[PDB]
Amino acid sequence: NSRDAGKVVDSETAAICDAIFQDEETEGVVRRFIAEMRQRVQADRNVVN
Amino acid sequence: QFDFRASMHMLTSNLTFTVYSDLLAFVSADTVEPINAVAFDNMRIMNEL
Amino acid sequence: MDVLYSLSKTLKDARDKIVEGTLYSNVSDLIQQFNQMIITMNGNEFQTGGIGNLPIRNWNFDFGLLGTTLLNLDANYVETARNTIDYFVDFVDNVCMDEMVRESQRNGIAPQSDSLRKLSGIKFKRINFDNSSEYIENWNLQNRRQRTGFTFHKPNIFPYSASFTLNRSQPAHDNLMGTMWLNAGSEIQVAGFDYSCAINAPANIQQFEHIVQLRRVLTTATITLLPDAERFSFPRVINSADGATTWYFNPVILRPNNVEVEFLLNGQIINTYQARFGTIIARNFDTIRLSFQLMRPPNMTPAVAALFPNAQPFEHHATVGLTLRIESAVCESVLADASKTMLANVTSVRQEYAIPVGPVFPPGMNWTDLITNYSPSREDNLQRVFTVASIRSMLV
Ligand SMILES: [Cl-]
Ligand SMILES: [Zn+2]
Ligand SMILES: [Zn+2]
Repeated sequence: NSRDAGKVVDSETAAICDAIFQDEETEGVVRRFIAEMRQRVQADRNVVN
Repeated sequence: QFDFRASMHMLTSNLTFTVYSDLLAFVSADTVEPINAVAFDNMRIMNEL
Repeated sequence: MDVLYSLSKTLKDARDKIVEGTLYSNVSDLIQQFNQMIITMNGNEFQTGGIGNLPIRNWNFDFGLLGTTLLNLDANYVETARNTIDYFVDFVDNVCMDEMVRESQRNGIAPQSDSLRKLSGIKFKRINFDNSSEYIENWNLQNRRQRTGFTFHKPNIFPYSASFTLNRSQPAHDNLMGTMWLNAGSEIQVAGFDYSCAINAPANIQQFEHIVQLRRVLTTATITLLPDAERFSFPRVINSADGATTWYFNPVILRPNNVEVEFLLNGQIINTYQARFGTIIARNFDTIRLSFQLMRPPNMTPAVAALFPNAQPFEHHATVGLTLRIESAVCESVLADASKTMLANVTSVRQEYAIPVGPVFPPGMNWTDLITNYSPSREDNLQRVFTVASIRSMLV
């Protein structure tokens, strides 16, 4: 559901996020956040979030 | 109850690294000719020759 | 200037909007703008100079961008943002101070400090975003040669001047006719005095005129006109014109007669108010002409008749007055005024660091000297420093 090529850890998180995204009772804010939450990979710093 | 705000976290780690077990494999070790081997007193171990 | 203002506005928005618990959607565009500013400023070395006692300061920029990671912002995010914002605010304040303390005769509107000249480069134009403040909007419109104005409450448009003119005088200063006036800030208190109470006037009428040439054109001005000038309605001992001696003034206030307040632009009669007191509107003017008459009362009660004899000595001197207060106005040029703090800020910065007197502004940023000789070069420099001060005020 990411609109910016997002990634998540782990596959179980992906399943949970998809289930929440498809849910009808989910808040619009939560849905948009799932669509927009991003990882940050800093190879120069050797860090990943 | 499942709360998205309480369950969404950012997990941080290193992008990559290689773990080594045999440190001494990184050391090139050679030895002098046995004839020339000396003891703690800087004299040859066997001096009768 | 627009880049400096954009830095200041970005930092102010970051400080106000990046708060604990705020939704990610309340700062998304702000986070984008802040990251753009961080990217633009990263890897640049700035030097705020050492004019006067202002210390020489070196600024380096190596800051990480702000993530978009939590649905509601937490304390860690706010702490990181606060660290970056604090450093950037220090840099911006120092750049503003460095710019405020300089001036140029030829290019007074252009940047003077090295820091702002560097910020005027193309690479920094990316930092630019919404320019919504009054002073920055006026800066941009003026750069585009578009008509625009600053709105002032009690504009400081009249240089301080407390003086008099004696149209009739003697060495003994006992039968005097003339005018006194105080012009201070937005106030003009004028009075016309006749010691003889117009006993020998052509029609028992003495005509007094006060002309004030404003140094800049004021538009859409609201003015309060009051019949009497309370500053010149009590007995005074006044030094002679040359200071040789002193003379005595013992006013008795009479109603001003045939009052006419004329607001002139280009010598043309823009506005005219005849025997009208209270709130009046001057559309657009650069000169004020207050012409009023002292009329000897044709009918006097015995006490009043006792006040004014037919000949000398005159112990009671008939005075008429006028008070004019520009409560608010609009001017195409920057001015000091009661509400704003730009003159105070620039003067305080220049005093606190002992900036030597420059070639443009008067010593100590004396506002009376500045407005008295408000040259185009001084106007340009004053607009520059006032805009920088307004930029600084957003963060300091
Ligand atoms: Cl006021
Ligand atoms: Zn006020
Ligand atoms: Zn005199």
